[PDB]
Amino acid sequence: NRGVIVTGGGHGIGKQICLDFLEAGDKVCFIDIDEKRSADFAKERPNLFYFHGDVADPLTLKKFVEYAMEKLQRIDVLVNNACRGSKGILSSLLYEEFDYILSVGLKAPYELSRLCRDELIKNKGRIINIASTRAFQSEPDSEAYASAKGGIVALTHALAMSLGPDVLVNCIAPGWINVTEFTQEDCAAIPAGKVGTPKDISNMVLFLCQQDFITGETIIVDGGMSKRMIYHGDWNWFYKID
Amino acid sequence: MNRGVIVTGGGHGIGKQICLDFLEAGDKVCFIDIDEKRSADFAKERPNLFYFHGDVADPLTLKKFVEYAMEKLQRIDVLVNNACRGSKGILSSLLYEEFDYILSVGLKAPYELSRLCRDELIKNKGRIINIASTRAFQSEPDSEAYASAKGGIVALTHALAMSLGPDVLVNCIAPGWINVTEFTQEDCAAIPAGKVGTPKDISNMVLFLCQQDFITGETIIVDGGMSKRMIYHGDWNWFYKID
Amino acid sequence: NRGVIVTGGGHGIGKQICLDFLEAGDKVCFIDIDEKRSADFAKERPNLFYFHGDVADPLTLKKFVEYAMEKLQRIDVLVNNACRGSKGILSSLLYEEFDYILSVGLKAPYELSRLCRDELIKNKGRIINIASTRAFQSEPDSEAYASAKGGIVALTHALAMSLGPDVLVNCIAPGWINVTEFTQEDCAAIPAGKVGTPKDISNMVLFLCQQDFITGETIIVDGGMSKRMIYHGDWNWFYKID
Amino acid sequence: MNRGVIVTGGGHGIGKQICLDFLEAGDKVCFIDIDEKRSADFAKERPNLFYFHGDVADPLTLKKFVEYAMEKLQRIDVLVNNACRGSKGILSSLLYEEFDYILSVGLKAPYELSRLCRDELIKNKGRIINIASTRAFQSEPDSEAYASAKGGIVALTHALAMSLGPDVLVNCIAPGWINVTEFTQEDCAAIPAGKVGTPKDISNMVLFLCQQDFITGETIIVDGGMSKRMIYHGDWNWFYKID
Ligand code: NA
Ligand code: NA
Ligand code: NA
Ligand code: NA
Repeated sequence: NRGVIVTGGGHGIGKQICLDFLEAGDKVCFIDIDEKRSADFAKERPNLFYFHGDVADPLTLKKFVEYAMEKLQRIDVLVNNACRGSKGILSSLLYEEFDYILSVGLKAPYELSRLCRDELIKNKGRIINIASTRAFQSEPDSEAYASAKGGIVALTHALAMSLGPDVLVNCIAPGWINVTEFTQEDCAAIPAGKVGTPKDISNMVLFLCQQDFITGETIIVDGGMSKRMIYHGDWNWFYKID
Repeated sequence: MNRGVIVTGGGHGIGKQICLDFLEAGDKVCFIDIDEKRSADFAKERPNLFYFHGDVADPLTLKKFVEYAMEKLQRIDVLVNNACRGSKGILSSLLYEEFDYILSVGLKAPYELSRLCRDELIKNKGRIINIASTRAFQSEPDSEAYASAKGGIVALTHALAMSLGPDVLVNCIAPGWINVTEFTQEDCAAIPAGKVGTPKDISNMVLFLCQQDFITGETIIVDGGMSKRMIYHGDWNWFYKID
Repeated sequence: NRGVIVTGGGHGIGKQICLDFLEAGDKVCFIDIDEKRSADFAKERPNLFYFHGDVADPLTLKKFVEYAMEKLQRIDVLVNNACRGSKGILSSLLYEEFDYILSVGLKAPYELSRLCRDELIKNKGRIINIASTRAFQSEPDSEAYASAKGGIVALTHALAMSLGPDVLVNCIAPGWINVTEFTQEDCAAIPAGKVGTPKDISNMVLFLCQQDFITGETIIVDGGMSKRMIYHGDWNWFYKID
Repeated sequence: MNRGVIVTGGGHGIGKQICLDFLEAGDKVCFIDIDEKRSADFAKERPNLFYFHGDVADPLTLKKFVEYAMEKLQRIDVLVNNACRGSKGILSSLLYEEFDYILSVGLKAPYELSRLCRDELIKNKGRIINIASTRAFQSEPDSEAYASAKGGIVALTHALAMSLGPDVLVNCIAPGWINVTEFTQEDCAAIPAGKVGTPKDISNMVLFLCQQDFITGETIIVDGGMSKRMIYHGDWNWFYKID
């Protein structure tokens, strides 16, 4: 019986989150940059509404929220999900492209939260932000993605402290989620022994929305990878110089 | 049967609710607890709930408990390490032996029960859930013993996860203020979520984690947002008073 | 003997960092938005050069780096410091103003690092980012500041992983630093029993620049405040409903 | 005299270098260490350096050590808790008593020495520095005992800081790979900072922290960036090999 808005809803983790809310009995409105896949996803699913647009554009965010209000009539849950990867300093990623990554991954979650503020407060709703374990550890050439994801982890506790007790706000930080065959080493290198699936994330989204004593938190869902201490030559790991 | 579940501190509070939740889920549960009367009462006329009276501080008792559990459950799928005992610390000049006792119940017992159950949990592709506290990460004065045990169990969690993966997944929940026994308007309002926690908040998370297969090594804070609230005297409704 | 560039150098923490590097024997070029105070700071200090401009503007960042290269002839250390506070969601801080806070506090550190990349690599230099304990805990209405500071903490490890081993990159997260009389309660509430000073931060900046086995790290310098567990009615703390 | 400094594990490695650094700073240093020969040699013909032979695992020994230190130093200004002993864990089925012994040296000793020195440190407005490990925060397999002790000492750090502030400030350093005894090209390149750590990297941080007055309760990672490197098999030069 909830109205749920989801960003990045036409594929991967976002798609599975939309499906899981539909299955829970909710109505879902999602925004996504790819019209074809998104229209198809929504087709012949009467409680699933698609809005085509780029979350990088603030005016689009306002029109998206207006559209969702027209279709859902109420907003109980906002899920901020933005998958776009990027390069960084080793690629000399230009200022404008770094900024764009921030627009999609950090400005949009703020602005959608701001647009939906009163409605979520009134409905005693929930905000769920999807980050990444890249907020906390880095591979080389990841500056833009790292910056957006670190920012959304902090934004999560900021929003939680602003909007509590009426709105609870939490973050999930996925590791490697298959959104598209893997080698034996690919799977065995992860402590949990498998690659993640969008359902591992969506199960956590739905669970967190039903809790009432968790707010401000970021939960890591990465099969234990970030907790594995790795030194060259020890416990099956090796570094190669090119 | 479904799962065989062992729980420490099962006769009261959080441990009691975790036991009940696993029973409702269809499992068989064996718990250890230091208080015979309350625990025997809890298990009475509940055929899938078995009580073992003992102190987890004693390693011989831990071995006897696991043996008892295997007799009653015939399999062990989930181990829940829960130890509530609070203590004092350096301002109270808490003695060495008393500090050690808190470590025995809060840190040694979870390790030893994991070790005793190792092969069984691996065989059954089971789960270990450790209950810590937000006191692992921030402190009030005179909390050294509790802090040390809880910080230890948070680290033990990722150690066990790295040792026992992929067959056993191991995670930790760090509760804040959970009501285990009337609160003022300020009591509830001071917590960002605006309520005091309940044992169901924790047990719900235990049962959920046991069903996940891509979370291991993690500690999840369940404290109504309290640890995330920045607090400075005189700002945003908080004030410090000098005695 | 180092060339050091510092942002926000005309006041507060930035000012003290500039002074400490001058005292260490270095040449320092700083950017700052307030011409009068900054020109005065640089006056009759021949190894201290001031560049007036807004770090929010990428073209200004390029001209600043060009100016510093002309005056210093080499860049060994980059210190990213941006003090500007802001409101947040409870004030309904507009998208553009949230973005501006990100420009100064997150885009600028990236872009200056990018502009200085080759020079810092060549000189085996150091980047020091100044964040805040607000990256990790929040008061209400802090979304913009939280987002920028969380982003810079993550940017720190991203840059460290990209630029190691040649450039080491670390972050300091100050708590309450006096940059402008306090009550007995003000001071006693902080576990260390005092309010911080810009020298507490600058001492850490200079120390970190001399280390060679610390990279990617954020060090909290807040007198222990973030580590104090606080519940209403316990250990001398009290919450008041208005 | 200047400061009176007590250091555990002072006869070798990191502890040895910390002792030397305090001596060079003009202080008097008393250390305890389990190896009599190497420690007596270290103290020989260094009048401001005093050695006490003993096992920090023994609480009676800890009390005797502090008494000895007060006799030789006449004041205690700085306590440095350092304990290097590695151990095995659950995959080795490390027994209860051996797990406990690691806790005794790594977690109980720092608490008890802080307690024994409490009034003296408060009077002198002193410092406690705890040496942990990045193994408090991430794990390799079979590390349960070391992880538990190091996680415990990181939490103990903020507990002591909250108890003893504002008079005593208390901080922790978490070293990564420190050479305490020839490395391959891959050994050094795998670390983001491109070198193996040295005991001076740690001692420099100890002496620096003792001089700060607005840092307390904190753990600083000194590991060349290793814990911050995200590593996935097959990407960015790292590979996992199945036995
Ligand atoms: Na539809
Ligand atoms: Na029964
Ligand atoms: Na000048
Ligand atoms: Na001597």
